[PDB]
Amino acid sequence: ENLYFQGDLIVSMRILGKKRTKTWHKGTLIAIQTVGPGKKYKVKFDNKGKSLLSGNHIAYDYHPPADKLYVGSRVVAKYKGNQVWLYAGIVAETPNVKNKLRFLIFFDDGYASYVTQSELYPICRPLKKTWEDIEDISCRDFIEEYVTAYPNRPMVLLKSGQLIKTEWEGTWWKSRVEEVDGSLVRILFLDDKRCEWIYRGSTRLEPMFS
Ligand SMILES: Cc1nnc2n1-c1ccccc1COC2
Repeated sequence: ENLYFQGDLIVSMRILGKKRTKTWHKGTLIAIQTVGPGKKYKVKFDNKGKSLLSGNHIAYDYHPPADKLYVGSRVVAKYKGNQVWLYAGIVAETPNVKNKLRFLIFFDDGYASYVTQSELYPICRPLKKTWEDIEDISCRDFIEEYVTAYPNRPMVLLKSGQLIKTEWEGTWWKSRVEEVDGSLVRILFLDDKRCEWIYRGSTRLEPMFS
């Protein structure tokens, strides 16, 4: 059937849709379709191109209220070289004193960042197990364990200057802790002389792996 209304969604509304590139873009909801128990949402992107999307691949074009964001909530967030995209992830932390009132996001590709409320958008129809549409099995299983074990979160305590081994492309590299920010650590890879922010509970940090 063709619907005009479905839950709080209405045909003609502005919305965000996931493109094939895996980045999210503004568009208009032009149709809602049912096929038995299933629902699909037709989006016309601002470039005139159209996709027929599952409800976990559209997001509201507003910032979620804080009382609607939980650990494990499925969101689209602002993602950082010198460019900014909108990319899907999972809420890992909500605002508290220790994180300076920010949200910790674990993005689907394995990146992590702190963001503000104004950098988040809620996915319209998240899966019951919100991690189940994370493409990479290793990423997906990590999130399942993290979200379900929460608030039990083993983490390594690290200090600036500390020498550790950090994983990259499947092997261990000599690295140094450059700075710490809440549950994230900035690691300098010593051979390459570039940095990455990594979650302190990541098994990419050799002390966590052990
Ligand atoms: C693996 C892994 N180790 N620490 C993290 N992850 C992860 C899994 C899935 C999505 C995002 C991340 C990155 O931040 C959290």
